[PDB]
Amino acid sequence: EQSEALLAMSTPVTMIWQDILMLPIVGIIDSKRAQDIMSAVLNKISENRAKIFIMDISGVAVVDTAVANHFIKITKATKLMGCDCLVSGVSPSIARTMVQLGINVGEVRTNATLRDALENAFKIV
Amino acid sequence: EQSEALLAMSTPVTMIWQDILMLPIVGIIDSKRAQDIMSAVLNKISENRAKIFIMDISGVAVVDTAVANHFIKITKATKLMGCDCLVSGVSPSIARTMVQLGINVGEVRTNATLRDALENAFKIV
Amino acid sequence: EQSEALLAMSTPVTMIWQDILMLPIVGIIDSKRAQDIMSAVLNKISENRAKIFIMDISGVAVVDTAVANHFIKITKATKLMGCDCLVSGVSPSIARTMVQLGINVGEVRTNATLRDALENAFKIV
Amino acid sequence: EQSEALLAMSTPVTMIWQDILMLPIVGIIDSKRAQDIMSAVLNKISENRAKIFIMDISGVAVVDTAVANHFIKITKATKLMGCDCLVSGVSPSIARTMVQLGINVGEVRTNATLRDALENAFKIV
Amino acid sequence: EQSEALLAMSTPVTMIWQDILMLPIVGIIDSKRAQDIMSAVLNKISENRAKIFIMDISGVAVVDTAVANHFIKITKATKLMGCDCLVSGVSPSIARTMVQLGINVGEVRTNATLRDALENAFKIV
Amino acid sequence: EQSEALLAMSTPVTMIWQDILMLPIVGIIDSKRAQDIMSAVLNKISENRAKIFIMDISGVAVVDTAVANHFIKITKATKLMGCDCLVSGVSPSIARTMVQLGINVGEVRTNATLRDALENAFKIV
Amino acid sequence: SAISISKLQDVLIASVQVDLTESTLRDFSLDLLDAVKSTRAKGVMIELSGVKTLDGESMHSLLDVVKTVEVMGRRCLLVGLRPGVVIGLMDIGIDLASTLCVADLEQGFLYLE
Amino acid sequence: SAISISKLQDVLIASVQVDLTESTLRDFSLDLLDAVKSTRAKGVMIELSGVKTLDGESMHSLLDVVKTVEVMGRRCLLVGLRPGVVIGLMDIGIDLASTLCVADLEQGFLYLE
Repeated sequence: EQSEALLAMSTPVTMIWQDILMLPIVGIIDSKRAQDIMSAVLNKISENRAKIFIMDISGVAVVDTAVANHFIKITKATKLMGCDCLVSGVSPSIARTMVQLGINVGEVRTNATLRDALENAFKIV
Repeated sequence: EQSEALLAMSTPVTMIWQDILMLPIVGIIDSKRAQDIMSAVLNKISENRAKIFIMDISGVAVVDTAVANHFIKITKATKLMGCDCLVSGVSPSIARTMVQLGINVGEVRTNATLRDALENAFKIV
Repeated sequence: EQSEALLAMSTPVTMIWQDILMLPIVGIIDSKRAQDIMSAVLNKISENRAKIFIMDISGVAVVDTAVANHFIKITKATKLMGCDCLVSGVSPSIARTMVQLGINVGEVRTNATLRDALENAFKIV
Repeated sequence: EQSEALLAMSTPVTMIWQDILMLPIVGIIDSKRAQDIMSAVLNKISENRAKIFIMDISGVAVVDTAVANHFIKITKATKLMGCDCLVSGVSPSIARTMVQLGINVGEVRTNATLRDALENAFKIV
Repeated sequence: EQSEALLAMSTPVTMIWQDILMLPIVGIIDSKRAQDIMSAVLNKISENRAKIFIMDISGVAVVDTAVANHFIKITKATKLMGCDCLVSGVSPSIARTMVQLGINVGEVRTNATLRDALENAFKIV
Repeated sequence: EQSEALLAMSTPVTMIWQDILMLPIVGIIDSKRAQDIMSAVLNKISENRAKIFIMDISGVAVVDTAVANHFIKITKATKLMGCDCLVSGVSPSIARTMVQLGINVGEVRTNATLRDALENAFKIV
Repeated sequence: SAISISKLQDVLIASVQVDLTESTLRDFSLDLLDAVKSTRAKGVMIELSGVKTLDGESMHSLLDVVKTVEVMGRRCLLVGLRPGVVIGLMDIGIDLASTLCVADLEQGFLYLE
Repeated sequence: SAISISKLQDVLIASVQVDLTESTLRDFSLDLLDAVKSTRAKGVMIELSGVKTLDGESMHSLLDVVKTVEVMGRRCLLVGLRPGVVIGLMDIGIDLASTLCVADLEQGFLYLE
């Protein structure tokens, strides 16, 4: 039930008024579950095509190694769908652990909390 | 961990840009956990006093009997704080099960999905 | 108790919104009680200095002989306090009994009921 | 004579310029006399139909138990005549004794002294 | 010394900026001293001819019988110079004692405290 | 009686239209009486809080040594209440006797007679 | 007695420093407020619950209700200890909606009046 | 401890309920105010002397002075018990003119800021 309870969590964290989309989630999570989320975003996008979407990781529960991978690959996939993705919320040591990985590819759009994210969206709007 | 993972879920489902607040959650949930959520809303309200807040139950997982009780007492609770609380998302048979309970007290404000809720909020805004 | 009940009557019949003042009372009344009223007006005037004040005798209960005397002396005293006094309400045979007394001194301001009195006051206002 | 002197008191405490009406009275009073006042208001209302009327109890002489009853029933009757009734003046412990009665029904209009009452009336005017 | 201290009091209670004049004094006072004040006003008037002057008796210390006489004759006197004299401050029972004297001649100008007196003066100004 | 006659003098020499205040007095006076005046000003200030007040010493009767002390401490005192106090009237040799005392602290506001004092006040007004 | 309260404009400023175990002090405050109402005659009234260590005084809730009604005057509450205050308050329930959290515990409804 | 104080806008509202015999409580209040200054960072500060049963605390006057100066912030006093407060206050004398009787003990300098 807790799995399905987990699955219950992602779809709301995607939907928002005015076709804006986003995706807050827990940081220490299963990789296969992340692939699930990957599948969820694709179907969600079909459900309502949205150029607007974001990755929210506010307070990521744990900065797992493969977890970056997901958002590494995930960020790329979402934006390049033609469906933009942004990081609005996150932890800093989470970020350090990331930068310390020597990560170099990232050059996407991000924001400060769901506050600056919406401001930008209502501006892309 | 899944508990704390649950606790991880409620605080984001409360916070929103522009001091607007809301609270989406799973419908079949523990009553003690709901009291936890009760406590969470109080502290959240202190954290940032917000006249704006909503109860979101979109797709309530299960229409549990005591669960109404929570939102019965809870809905009264936002107004008790002096805060506003609205129901933006929910299931219909969930509602029928409720009305069938012969529920009669409810006379609060609600909305259609997070769409009409924000519209109203940006109007109360 | 009825005395104090009487005393209860005069102070309200003096006070009015916007510092306007007046004094309706029963026509057949005790002379000593009238001196009391005399004392009441003085203190009332101190309480709130008012240039506006009126003597109301609408439907004077009985046109007593000494009773004129009071309002004779009273009218003079009140106006000359620098605190004007006007007669807004009264009976006609009451008046005849007065004129029949051969009364001659009166040359003060009066009005028709509390209606024309206020109109004038809101004009002196 | 003092009775009729009492009866002398209520009708003036009802009449006012511009068809406004009100009713100041002594707080410790006879219940049958209050029924008299009840009768007086009805006839007064016929005499000049007035949507404007008020109950004034400034400095109620004594907060008698049945006396509430009168104004309980009285307030209801007057307003529902289609002839509004307001409380402009009163004592506070008088009020406490009332609230302490656990009174719960009252939800009518009131005012601060004959000052805020007229202001409102000249606004309903 | 207290006499001369008394004499010290009247001349200031006469002088005022802008040639306005007035005369506050204690109510229970010596008649000969009042004649002194009479003399003082004459000289004061010469000193600076003033059409503006007032009799102030605020809180007259005691409503002495001969004391009226003074202000009776005295009031007539300002007019006699052609000077103006007004009563701005006084007590009410003081006034009653006066009216009770059956006083009838007074028909001069008066005011409410030094407030309405100046207002009038700045209007005669 | 002359004492109370003295006490009669100070309160009027304090009160003025438009909440302006001042205090003319005799120069050779008792020190304890001056403390009385001190007490009078405090109560007077409560009676009507006034930021405006003045010390008038026109024609001070005698430049007594301790008398300065009073106005020394007294002047400081208006400022101590936060009240304003000004010297509008005074004698010159009175002043010389003062300056000759080698007085040095004074740096407060003053005026020429009750004329320039009011002008300033109507400007602070 | 130590308790005291002052008002800005026609706006009263009642203040809950702590849960007043004394409902007698509750009565005392009620008396003070009625006295104030009689003298001041001003309309706005406010109350700040910094904390209510004790809750469930239906009588205190009643005091709150009478204070709105007799005053026939404005009435707002700064919610304190809500987590433990409100759950008890919610257990009590409420039949009124006149007052609410003071928008800024002062600044909000001062502005509002 | 019973003593507590709250602020509207950036305006502090210190309140003298009674003469605080405890200069230690004076120290306590000083501490609270400095703590408040550090956290709130707001500028306006006010103090209401409803009464000062005891006067001549040069140390308390000093407390008043430090409170204006360290705050580098606004500072006003509602004069209470002046007749007996001021004479003692006048016996003490003063070397400053920054503060004054609060214009409306709140409404006056609230407006003023």
